[PDB]
Amino acid sequence: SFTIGKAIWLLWGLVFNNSVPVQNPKGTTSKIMVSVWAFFAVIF
Amino acid sequence: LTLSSAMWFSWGVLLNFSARILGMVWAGFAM
Repeated sequence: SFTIGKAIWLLWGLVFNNSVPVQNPKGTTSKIMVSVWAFFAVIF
Repeated sequence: LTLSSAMWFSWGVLLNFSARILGMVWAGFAM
C-alpha cells in the first residue's frame, strides 16, 4: 500500500520493461491500469 | 483467490507442477 507518490517510478519504468523490481501492485485497479499502460507501451 | 492468482498470472504473461510447464510454453507463445 506504498503507492502514495512513487507511481512515477513504476509508470515510466514499465514503458521500457527494464526487469527492475519497483513495486508489486496490490490493487486490482492498479493492475488493470498497468495492463492498459504497458500494452500501450508495447505498440509505442 | 487462486483462480484470481491464475488470472493475474495469465494476463501478465502475454503483456509483461505441469501448470507451470503450460505457463512457460505460453510465455514462449507470448514472445
